[PDB]
Amino acid sequence: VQLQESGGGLVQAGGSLRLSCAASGRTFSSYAMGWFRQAPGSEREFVARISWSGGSTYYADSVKGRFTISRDNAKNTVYLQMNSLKPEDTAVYYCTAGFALPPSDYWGQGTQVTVSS
Amino acid sequence: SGNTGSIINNYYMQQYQNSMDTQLGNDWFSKLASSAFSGLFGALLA
Amino acid sequence: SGNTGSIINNYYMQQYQNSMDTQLGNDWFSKLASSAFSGLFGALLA
Amino acid sequence: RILTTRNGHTTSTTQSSVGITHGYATAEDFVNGPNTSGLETRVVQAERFFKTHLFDWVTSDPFGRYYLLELPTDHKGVYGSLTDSYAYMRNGWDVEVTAVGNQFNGGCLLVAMVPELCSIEQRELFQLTLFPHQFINPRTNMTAHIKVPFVGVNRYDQYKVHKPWTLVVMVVAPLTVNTEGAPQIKVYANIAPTNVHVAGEFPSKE
Amino acid sequence: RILTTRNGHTTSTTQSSVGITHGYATAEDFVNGPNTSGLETRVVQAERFFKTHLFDWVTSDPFGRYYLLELPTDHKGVYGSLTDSYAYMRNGWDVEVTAVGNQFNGGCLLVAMVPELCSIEQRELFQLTLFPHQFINPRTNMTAHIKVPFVGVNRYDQYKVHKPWTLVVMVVAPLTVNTEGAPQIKVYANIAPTNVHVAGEFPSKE
Amino acid sequence: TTSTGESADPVTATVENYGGETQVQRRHHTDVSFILDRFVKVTPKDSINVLDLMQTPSHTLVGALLRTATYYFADLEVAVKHKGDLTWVPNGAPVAALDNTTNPTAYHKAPLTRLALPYTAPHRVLATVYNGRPLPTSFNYGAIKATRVTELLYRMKRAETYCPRPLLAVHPSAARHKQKIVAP
Amino acid sequence: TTSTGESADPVTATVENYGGETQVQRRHHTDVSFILDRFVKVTPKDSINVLDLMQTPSHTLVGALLRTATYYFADLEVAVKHKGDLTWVPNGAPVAALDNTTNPTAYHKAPLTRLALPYTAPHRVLATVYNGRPLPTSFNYGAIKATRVTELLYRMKRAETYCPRPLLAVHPSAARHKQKIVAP
Amino acid sequence: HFDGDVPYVTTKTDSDRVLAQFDLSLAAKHMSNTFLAGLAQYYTQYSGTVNLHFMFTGPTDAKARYMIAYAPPGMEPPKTPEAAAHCIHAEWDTGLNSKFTFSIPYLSAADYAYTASDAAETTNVQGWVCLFQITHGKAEGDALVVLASAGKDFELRLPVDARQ
Amino acid sequence: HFDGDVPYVTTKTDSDRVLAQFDLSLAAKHMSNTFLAGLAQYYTQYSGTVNLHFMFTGPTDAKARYMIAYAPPGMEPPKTPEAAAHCIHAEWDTGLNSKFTFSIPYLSAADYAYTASDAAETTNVQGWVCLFQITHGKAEGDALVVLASAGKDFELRLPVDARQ
Repeated sequence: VQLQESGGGLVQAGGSLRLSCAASGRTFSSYAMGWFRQAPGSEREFVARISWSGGSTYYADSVKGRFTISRDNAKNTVYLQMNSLKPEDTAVYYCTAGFALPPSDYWGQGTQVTVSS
Repeated sequence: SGNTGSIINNYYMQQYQNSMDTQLGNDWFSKLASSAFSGLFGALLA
Repeated sequence: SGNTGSIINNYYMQQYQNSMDTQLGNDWFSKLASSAFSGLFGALLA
Repeated sequence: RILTTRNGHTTSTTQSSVGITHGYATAEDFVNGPNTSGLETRVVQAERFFKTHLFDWVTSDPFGRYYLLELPTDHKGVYGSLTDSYAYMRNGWDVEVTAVGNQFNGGCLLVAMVPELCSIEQRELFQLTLFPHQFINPRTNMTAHIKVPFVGVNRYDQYKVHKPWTLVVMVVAPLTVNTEGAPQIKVYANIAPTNVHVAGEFPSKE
Repeated sequence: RILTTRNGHTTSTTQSSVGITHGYATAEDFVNGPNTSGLETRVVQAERFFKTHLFDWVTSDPFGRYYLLELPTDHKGVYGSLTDSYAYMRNGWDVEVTAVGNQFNGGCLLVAMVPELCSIEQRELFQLTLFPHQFINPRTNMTAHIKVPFVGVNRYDQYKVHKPWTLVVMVVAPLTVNTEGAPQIKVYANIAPTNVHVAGEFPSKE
Repeated sequence: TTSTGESADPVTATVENYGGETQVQRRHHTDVSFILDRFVKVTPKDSINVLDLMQTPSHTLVGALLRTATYYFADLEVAVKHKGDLTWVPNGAPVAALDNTTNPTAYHKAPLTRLALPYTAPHRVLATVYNGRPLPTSFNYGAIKATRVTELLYRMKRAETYCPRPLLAVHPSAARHKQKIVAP
Repeated sequence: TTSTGESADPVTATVENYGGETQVQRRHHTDVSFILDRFVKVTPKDSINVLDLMQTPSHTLVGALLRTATYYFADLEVAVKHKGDLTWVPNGAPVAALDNTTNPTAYHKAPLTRLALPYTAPHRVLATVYNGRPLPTSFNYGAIKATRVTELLYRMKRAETYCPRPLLAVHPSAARHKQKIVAP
Repeated sequence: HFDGDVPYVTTKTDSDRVLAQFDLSLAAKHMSNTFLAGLAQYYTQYSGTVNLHFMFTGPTDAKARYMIAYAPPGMEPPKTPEAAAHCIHAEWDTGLNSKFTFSIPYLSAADYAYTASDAAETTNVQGWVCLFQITHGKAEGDALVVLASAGKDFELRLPVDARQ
Repeated sequence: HFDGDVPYVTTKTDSDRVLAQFDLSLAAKHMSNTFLAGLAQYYTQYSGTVNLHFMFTGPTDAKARYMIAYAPPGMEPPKTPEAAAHCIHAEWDTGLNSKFTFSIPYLSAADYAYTASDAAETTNVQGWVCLFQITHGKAEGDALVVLASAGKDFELRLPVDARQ
């Protein structure tokens, strides 16, 4: 079971990005989905979550209200819509699958995102 | 009592190798854990 | 049992020198080899 | 009034309970009949609970609202596979139904295990108490619990073409919130087979 | 030399038979271990034969022709469903292999139950008799029959990621028809589990 | 198995409820006296080192398991690698005493030197946490001095613990804590 | 002595058939526990070495006789020549543990250092061959670390073997295998 | 330990009845604050039962009914109570007694299991435990605090210093 | 192990009745694949009997009669059954029972004999064993598989690691 991030790139402050993650190898509608971010030199931190039903979510405080997570079980993919981007948000964004309240296991390779100012 | 592998008596008196305890006049937690209630509180069926 | 040459007791408790076995609830091949048939299957003559 | 029910490795616990209602008999009849030539066997691992949703009980439901549930139902556990691996089965049902509002809700429900239920008439519901039952009165209990044996014109039945038991849940009094109760009450069921026996292995699909 | 083997409701009969070979022990070890907390259960209906094809044994096969069969295999009966409904299983194997030419065929076969079979070397086949076995010599017997217990580093095994036993059939002498024998011999197997035990029900797909 | 949670009385349900069977336990490895008897490293100071069990790092196996009890008692074994002559002093003795060979002194013998020391404190039992950040000066086994000490170890004997306290593990970021385990 | 070969029942004919007499046997040297108890060399790795019996060469006397049993059990004795402090770790413990002196650690004492280690694996009995080329990570006695390890030896104790497997000799090209035998 | 860093889980009204779901391991994030998972980090292996305690905190006019279940390894854990009803499970509701206690069995191939979670382990070896909310009377916004402690047969061995 | 790398020897029709002939040693090429010669390489010396098992594979309409014989050292081994008939030998034929078992005696000056074969040894010290085909009914192209295993009194001592 393998994940692939996408939608990364470069942007300037106040911009927006939509990250895309595709899942493969097993039922995507049975898994919770979430994002992690590792800012360079800091340890990697948590971002956001979506339950398999798409009903429930949770957001890291710093990203709370700026970002919106959504999944498509039909399209076998999950989305993080990044809004009001801030130079702190520069990091590699890992797509994660999983069962647990935090999604944890089954990580993608992550995509690079650099917002500039 | 602790980690000790000698099957032969210690060469030095008990009074030297260790400090001698005194008296005056797992104890609590094992006596606590042994009283745990394993039962069913309500009537059993089948 | 193995290769051991000490005629005197081991200095350390059996509990340390070795791992302690437990129980639950050449064995097979010697009991197999002991059942080998050494006889003659047919009548003997002379 | 605490009651703990254990089937297999599964359990259920109810702090508000009126007890158990044993339908039609306390214990199963003779299992080993002349018709199976003694080739029947008991399946131990099949006896355990499984959960299903019934409906949502709301104030708008008048008297007479009823919900049929036929047993056995579609089952994805071990008990379901048996139905595909054996041409003859029998079992008793241990049924439990749970509707949780708070104690300030009002109205009442009647749950019953009705053998051979086909098109019961509207007037016939007034006599529905003839079958094994318990009332769910939110004033008192959140739980109804019923145990019934295997009934049928045969000693073993084929669950493809025949469903002997039908769980039915009827509204005897409509819900009332009175502003302190739950706005609506959801009804679930926790059901386990009992005394399952099987015979006559099928071949496989391959 | 008539022998009748009954497992469950299924049987097999062989008029030319050399007897049974009991591998590694006469009877199963302790079933109830500390690791399952006593939640294991025995499945009675799962013990019975099932048949599978091995290969076709022809004159062209030289010495060293071998056929691996790993156990358990894909099984569409009750025994197959268990593997999907229980996360831990154990069982012994009662294996029977049948190659029928007529008594005028020649050559010989060696069948063996080899625990933990991974990439046996060509030279290693000369010592293959170390494992439980019987010779199939068309001069004498059409049938080989082997009984072996459950072996493994665990008391219960997970048959998804581990197959403890591997049935292997090797040609010790090549076939010869001599004009009065069968032109080729087909090899089949009739296998039944024994002493099956399971634990740890999975959830279902629904 | 239902009960009143507010009671705080311990309630241990068992597998026999749904039809299991409880197995046999062997707890030797969690025994207090057993688990705490072994050497743990302490970063020394060049000359004078006060023997104190709280100097052990909090994350070490001996350090952590120590700090989970408010009130602890035990003897002490030390293993020291030093230059010169290692001089030991009992609790509450002046610092000026460490310079006297009359006090217990172990002449240098390679590779290192192991001693066994009694519990010398006046208090009936010592404490890991004291309400009065600092801990009172009277908690110590004494001090040792040498020309220089390269390594220092503590080994507790006859350990006894009282009034347990929180013991924390590492908090994972993901759903599990994944470490690389020894594999061939 | 004729019988049915297909039976697989063991049949041992004796010299008394043609009039010989069977002699007395003393098999001590082929006893499993006896023959497998001795040191065998393993090529170490500079720092971390996972203790594993399958690292022994297959042609060595201890290596070969080991691999002839699917399921084996035994304790372990190691003999190590190393620099620095040899640190041992039990089975299934994190690799980050080997850096703690609290874990068993043997300070360097020339020429070498011998330890005795218990059977630490969770599995009731280990295996030489596993069906699942790789063997599961849970088969090991733990690992040892030192600044550098020059030599490493394994000695099995209380060995027990199960379910034998092929044992191969060297295949001669000529009619015999001719080696130079020690002679004066 | 749960989301929002609170030691309780609140009743929810929606199509989603999964109240909380987590690995069975002593290295889990949920267990991380417990004392029981406190000792684990100093030992390699364990066996035996781990007990969970549930205490319903809501007001006297609110009633709910819950399900705890054990999902053994080898298959994805259940996302619905009807799917979980085939596992080993218990079910209880609120009433005079506020507390329920459930013993999670030790069920594994090998007689012992590692405390730590190996980095090469994608899916938990010991399986999951799942906590569901069957239904709730008027229980919106009411809290269920959960506790964990060793069982009768819980056994822990092979001390090791892992740092941490 | 035999020519063509097959563990059997086929009946032959010609003036040559020698079916198979080889040294008695545990270093022989024929023995090389056996388990018995597997242990030998780890021990210097042995004594006792080595059993050979013969199983006739041919069809029910073919009959043959065989001779196994032991040729002690000091003289060239026999090339004809009539020459071998003076040695220690056995003789059997095919029938209902398919298997024959023959014990090769341990006969030597010294109470033990080396497992390995010294390079300065031109002729085997333990002599030879010879397998002959007396005659065969209609047995052309029919196989005789042979096996080897330790006897009752077989004893093996002095472990050594020879590489190999």
